[PDB]
Amino acid sequence: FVNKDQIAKDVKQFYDQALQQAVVDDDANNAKAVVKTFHETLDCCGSSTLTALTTSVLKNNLCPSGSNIISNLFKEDCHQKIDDLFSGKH
Amino acid sequence: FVNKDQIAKDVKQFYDQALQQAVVDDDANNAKAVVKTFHETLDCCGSSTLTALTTSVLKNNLCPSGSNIISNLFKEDCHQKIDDLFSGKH
Repeated sequence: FVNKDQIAKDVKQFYDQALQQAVVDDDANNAKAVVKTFHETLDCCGSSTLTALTTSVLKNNLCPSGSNIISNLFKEDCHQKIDDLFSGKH
Repeated sequence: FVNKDQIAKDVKQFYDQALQQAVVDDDANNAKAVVKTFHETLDCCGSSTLTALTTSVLKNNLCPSGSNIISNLFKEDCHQKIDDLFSGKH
């Protein structure tokens, strides 16, 4: 068995760490490539509306190839889209 | 540092489980839904492991097309895609 709520938290935490590492002392490319991948796949750019916004302003590269800024204001954030994926509500 | 491998292993299992469930419609429990989402989000259909379960879902229209070569011609499996998500690959 595998717990649905639990595994959403696991993935969510996992993305947080990489976002957190990808935004600071970059040069990683690693946490940066997982962040870009998470962002293109789930169509989001922050653990929250605030961080997505921020991120789009300070580090646009990490956001979906064609996302914008304003959009990040209204479009769901990665944490929502992760829950959506685990409850098959996409 | 929630373990990348370990998380990736759990998401595989979680997908397998939804998989072992969208086959028996009886209270589909969005198991079908969960499957469909993973399939559209990660762009995959089933696993090389689990060939039977795969044949079943594909036949039950849980791996929709809409293109050409992937469009249900050359699948790509969810365990690989999931691995790719957690490694910032594709």
